[PDB]
Amino acid sequence: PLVYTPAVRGGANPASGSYLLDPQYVNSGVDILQATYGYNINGTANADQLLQRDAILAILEYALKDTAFVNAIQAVAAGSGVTTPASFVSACVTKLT
Amino acid sequence: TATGVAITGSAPAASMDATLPAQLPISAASVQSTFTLNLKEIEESKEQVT
Amino acid sequence: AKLNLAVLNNVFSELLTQEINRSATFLGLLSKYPERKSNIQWGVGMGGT
Repeated sequence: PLVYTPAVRGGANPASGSYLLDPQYVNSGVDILQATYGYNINGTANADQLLQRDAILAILEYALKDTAFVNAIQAVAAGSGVTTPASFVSACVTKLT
Repeated sequence: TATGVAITGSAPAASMDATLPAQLPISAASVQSTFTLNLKEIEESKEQVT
Repeated sequence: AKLNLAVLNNVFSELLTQEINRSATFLGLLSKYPERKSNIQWGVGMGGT
């Protein structure tokens, strides 16, 4: 149940294959991002890979620009068992289940 | 119609203009008049009228 | 006319009149350009010194 569209205005599904992320300002302050995003390069998809891509662009267009998601990912990094940041990414998974 | 489609997309639906007739009839009626003069009046009014 | 009653033909005059407004006025003065590239990238300068 999710109806995401690529959030740049006139560049939703490019024929070149290189969806260019618009630059956005990430700390709510001081840092620009300037990503791109290349489409299908090791196959196409198996109908799960249309849905995981549907949320990778959701966490990258709307979430890092947001000023309340970045505070909630800050409070995970202040947990008393979060070092060597492959345990950081596995501690927020237990939050997200 | 000229809609918007993606580059790697299929062709849109069909579209074509239209022309219409008018039919404007001319056979119903006839504006007419009658006056019915006599045969003595056309002769006597050639002298009685100045 | 009972003879010429069903042997009549319709002989439309050469008077087709166009009654639609297909005018691209604002497009006709925008100083068009070609662009064979993915997207135009220019740089705007704000300031802050």
